[PDB]
Amino acid sequence: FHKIRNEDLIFNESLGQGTFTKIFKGVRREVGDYGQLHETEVLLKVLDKAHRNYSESFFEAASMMSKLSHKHLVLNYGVCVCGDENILVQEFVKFGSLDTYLKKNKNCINILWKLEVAKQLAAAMHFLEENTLIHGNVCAKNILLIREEDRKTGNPPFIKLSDPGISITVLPKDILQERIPWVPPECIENPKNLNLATDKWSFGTTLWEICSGGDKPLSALDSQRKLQFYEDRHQLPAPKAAELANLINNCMDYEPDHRPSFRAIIRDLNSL
Ligand SMILES: N#Cc1ccc(Nc2nc(N)n(C(=O)Nc3ccc(OCC(=O)O)cc3)n2)cc1
Repeated sequence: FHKIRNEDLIFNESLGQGTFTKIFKGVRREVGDYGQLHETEVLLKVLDKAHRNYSESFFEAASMMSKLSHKHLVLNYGVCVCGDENILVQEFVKFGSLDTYLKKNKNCINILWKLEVAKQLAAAMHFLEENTLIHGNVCAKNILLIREEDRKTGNPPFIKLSDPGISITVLPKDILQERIPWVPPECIENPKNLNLATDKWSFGTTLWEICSGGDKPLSALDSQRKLQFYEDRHQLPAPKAAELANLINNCMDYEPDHRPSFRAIIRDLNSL
């Protein structure tokens, strides 16, 4: 990771929080192509001082994904360690997380839009699967909308997948249980069961989010009832747009080894 000086970064408005992170819009001053001076909008992710023990996990996940390059994976510019804080410096995506966008535009998004987004997400996961890289935190919040659909241009929306954040192999059990049903049942049984099959399950949950206008599945259940959900082997109800219900339940298979490959997922998406 390129190290960026604190002096080249301006912190602007808070954009909220992630897991043990604060999120800010910012600006980075840089010498760009042809020696031209640039002021680039950037997305700053700050690992809170209180959770400094988690520093290594957050930056190792960002780092391993950034060693790959792909059109559906977010760009990291570097890190800023010059100070009291550990900061990831990331490209600023104009429209933000998908879950927020879905809620704000529920009445204006149709099935073709959702399919286009699901295909792009599967393409990114296929790429990661072929490179045997585990993301570990696939969710609508971690999907970024680069561009909206422009009916007058025929151009479709474009999304990117954000960095994994802290690994579920090191998170507290309370956060893990609260992340049901994105976290697979076998990772609740044992966080060290993190595997490629993990991302197949979370892809299904994310698909449910997309098909549900940005609702959070099982949000009415507290932590103990979310555990009970897995104990009794329940499946999510069919979302509003039910066309993807079968794919969702196929991905959310309690048997990790029976979950389909993303190649097969893409074939099924393409059959609609
Ligand atoms: N209003 C508004 C607005 C507009 C544009 C943006 N843009 C923007 N550009 C990037 N790169 N962004 C993110 O990476 N976001 C993000 C932050 C925290 C996350 O946490 C996951 C977890 O840690 O659990 C996950 C994703 N976001 C953001 C907000």
